[PDB]
Amino acid sequence: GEAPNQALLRILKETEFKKIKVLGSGAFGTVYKGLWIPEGEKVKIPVAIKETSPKANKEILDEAYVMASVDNPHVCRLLGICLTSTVQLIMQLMPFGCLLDYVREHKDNIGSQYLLNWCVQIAKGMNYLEDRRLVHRDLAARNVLVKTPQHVKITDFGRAKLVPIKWMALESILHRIYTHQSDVWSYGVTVWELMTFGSKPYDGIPASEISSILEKGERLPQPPICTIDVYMIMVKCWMIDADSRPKFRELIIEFSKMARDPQRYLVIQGDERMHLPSPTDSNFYDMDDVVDADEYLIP
Ligand SMILES: */C=C\C(=O)Nc1cccc(Nc2nc(Nc3ccc(N4CCN(C)CC4)cc3)nc3ccc(F)cc23)c1
Repeated sequence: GEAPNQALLRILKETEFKKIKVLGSGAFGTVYKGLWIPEGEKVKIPVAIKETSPKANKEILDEAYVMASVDNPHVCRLLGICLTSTVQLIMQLMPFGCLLDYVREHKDNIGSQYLLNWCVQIAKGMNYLEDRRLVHRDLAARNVLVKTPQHVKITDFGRAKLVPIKWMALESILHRIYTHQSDVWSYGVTVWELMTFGSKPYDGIPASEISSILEKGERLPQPPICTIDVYMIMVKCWMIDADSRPKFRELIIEFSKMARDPQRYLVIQGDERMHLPSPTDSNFYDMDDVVDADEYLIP
């Protein structure tokens, strides 16, 4: 019929890793920063540890099912699960948190190159999720994580298949339809979020009123930094006719083209001399034996 999913599900021992602090909590479950030390490998790998009704455990083993079945540079890396009283997912730690916060906090140091290259990196993320016939159904700036400033990854597959009203297509809102082309829409809102530096979309309109405002032809405005070239590309994602919207494959191409002359398509004051932390900086980075998950492959 179709192709067998021969992904592997690593079961880790609650002793093979240690929690360091908490990163955040607030949904009958918590995220720690920790370290995972494969028994006998002489490596230390930084992780995020996500963590008991009977429903709860089935819903998280489903997330894990899916993360287990992805490998892309722009899709959060799932390392394994640990079968404590509570099921917990061990994921590659993403140090700079999520992009939505990142752009608010560092607003005044983000250059057009950074914006355009995040835009590319998510088009790749999602073009891959499409390659894998996967529909995210909750792409937003909140659900992209920052490994380095130069490298972001998509996460929260709590909704992925094969509610956040202000992010979703028309046909989604009205007929519960979801496609890779429903996902292209949210890609467009997500990008508006970056261009506006973490502004809130439709800031003021209760989601009850959203659907009709769209039915009128009204959409999200043109970020000030945005040339018409970029804002045009936002807009094509927001056609009602979903086959007119662009393909992640074509979104990669178009942002990659702009990321050759970023100053020509995004206009930021003093865009010129804007630095963000970097892996070739001495600050960035005990710490003995530490490897990135993205360099720790099959045991
Ligand atoms: C924008 C939405 C949002 O807030 N996401 C979010 C908040 C807390 C925790 C997680 N999950 C998560 N976090 C991280 N890395 C992370 C979280 C928080 C912080 N800040 C920085 C400074 N102070 C100390 C407060 C904490 C930094 C870094 N990484 C991952 C990696 C994988 C994963 F599945 C979840 C994850 C999200």
